[PDB]
Amino acid sequence: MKQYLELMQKVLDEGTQKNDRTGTGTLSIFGHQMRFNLQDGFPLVTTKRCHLRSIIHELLWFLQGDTNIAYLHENNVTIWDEWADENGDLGPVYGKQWRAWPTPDGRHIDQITTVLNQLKNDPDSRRIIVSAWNVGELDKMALAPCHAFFQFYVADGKLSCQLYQRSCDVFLGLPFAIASYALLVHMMAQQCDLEVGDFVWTGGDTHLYSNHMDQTHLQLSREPRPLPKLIIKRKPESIFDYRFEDFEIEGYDPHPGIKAPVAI
Amino acid sequence: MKQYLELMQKVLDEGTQKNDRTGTGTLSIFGHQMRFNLQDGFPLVTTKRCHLRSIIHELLWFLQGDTNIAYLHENNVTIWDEWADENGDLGPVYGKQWRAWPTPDGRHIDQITTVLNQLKNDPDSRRIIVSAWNVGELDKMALAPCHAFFQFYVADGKLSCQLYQRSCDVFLGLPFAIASYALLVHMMAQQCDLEVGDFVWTGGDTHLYSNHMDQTHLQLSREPRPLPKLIIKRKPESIFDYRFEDFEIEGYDPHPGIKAPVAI
Repeated sequence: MKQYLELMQKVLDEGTQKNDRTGTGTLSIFGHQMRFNLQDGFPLVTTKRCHLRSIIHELLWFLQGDTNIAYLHENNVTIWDEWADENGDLGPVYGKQWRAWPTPDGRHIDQITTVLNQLKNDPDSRRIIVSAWNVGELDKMALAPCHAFFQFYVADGKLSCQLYQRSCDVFLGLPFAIASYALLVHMMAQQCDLEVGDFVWTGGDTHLYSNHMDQTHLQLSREPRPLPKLIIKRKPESIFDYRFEDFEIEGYDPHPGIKAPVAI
Repeated sequence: MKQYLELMQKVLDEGTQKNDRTGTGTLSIFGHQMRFNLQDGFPLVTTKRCHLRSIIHELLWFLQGDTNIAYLHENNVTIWDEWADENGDLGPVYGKQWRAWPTPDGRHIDQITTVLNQLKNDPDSRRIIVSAWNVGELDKMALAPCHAFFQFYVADGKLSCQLYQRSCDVFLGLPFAIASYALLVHMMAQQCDLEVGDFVWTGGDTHLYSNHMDQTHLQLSREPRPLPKLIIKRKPESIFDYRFEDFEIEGYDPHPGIKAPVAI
């Protein structure tokens, strides 16, 4: 993608040296915003081949309020194994906070149902937010939420969504964050009979790890290909009723995969 | 200011018509980011005269964990009177959430002390956030937080801060939001022996109320004046020990005040 390759160059040209939590160096810029009109095509990176199946299985896990690695494992998805303990528990991360924010008075708040109720009944709200940054439970979480917070917006039957991402690995982590949330705008939109608007990504500490320089330099050598088209085959009874088989990406012809290694 | 007048023009040229909660019309854009290098001068609007004393008395009230209008009233500040009930209670708004986020297990978390401890002891953290968007207490708040969330960042001894503002009235409310947080970056910085970096403002629903058109058009007629300089006379024992008398703005020569009326 263009907005994305523009950011990569930016972290290289403008980024300061800064360190990882007692680890690797980074080139760090703070605060950046990109916009994706989702009507122009689905924002899956074409400059390295990304695989959507992990993304999908992860989102449907989140919407189930699920926080144990069992679902992912039953479908060979291994992207949260690192964080899990022996029992597969990740603590009260995303899925638990999206579907059951614990109140001090004993309730569990379903932020995803609230959000659909708002988009359906009060589409002009400025409060259509869902949040994962619960300060009360940050000590129990496997890691603190990267995609801390997001907000929905409705103007002219188009639904947009802004995500704030407190920490971003531009190389590995950002193609995945964009495809995951952009998918959710499409599912949300379908459920509310709204057209898709814009995905706006806003980040805090946006970085490139020092040992991904070669791989970035290679990705910047590639001209972006046309964005693919996301088709959803079925209209489920609700947002908690979508299946992996429901989505297909048409016309995705990326350049090859690039791997990027991490220190331990 | 320039970044600001650029936004005003933008909401006028690009904004869609949208409505207020059962009220006035707005010209609405979604998602915008401006940057202020605080080393270049304090970001107080020079195109309409803004008065800093309300701003200051409000910030020091927030840092006391205080949520009742009594402090403000003892100093003639009347900007939260609208929202207060008979007893002067505003509910668990900003001050209560900054200094005593209630956990489900009975604790009250001081996000402002956490943040100083992080800037002092782990300045390279990507988690230096304080948040007012507690989902559990949104039903009790006089209104839901506009300045929902903010994050601190440290690179080269410069402290920066990004604020996310979910809803923005560009004319009335935005000069005040910038001066209030920018002041806090300076106090924070002083407490941690750090230089001031950048204030990055990010907004969600950014708007101009329909009946402020004349007044916007007048503000856009003015060339911006040089930014003033904020001097803090004293170095308190802690962030909860600053006084109104501690600040002075040097060299502020604004154009005249513009009033902007609101419907009820």
